Amino acid sequence: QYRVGLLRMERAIKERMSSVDIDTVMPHDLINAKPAAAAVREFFGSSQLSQF
DNA sequence: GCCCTTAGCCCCTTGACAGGCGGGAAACATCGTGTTAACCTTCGATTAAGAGTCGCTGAGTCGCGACG
Repeated sequence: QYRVGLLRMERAIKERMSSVDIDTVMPHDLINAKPAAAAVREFFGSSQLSQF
């Protein structure tokens, strides 16, 4: 599930890096963190394996 | 024992507030528009390790006969 979240984050970073230039760019400014923690939250929030 | 006189209770008249829903007038936070023009002109899941049956389609096999 973290690999799925990382694939989503990679898609987001690929969609966002085309707009923001890489030369003189603020570090880690295009990498998102919502789908990273959202995947583990769903895994521990309402997953069938983490049900109880 | 009954009638007259006076006191207490009930009722009426006025009223000086108090503020209180509510529209208006105003000061201030919404909600639908625009507008800008420097680069990519196919994104992506999701069953599919049981099970009884409804509704449609399209291939290979035969009859009936005509023309040599």
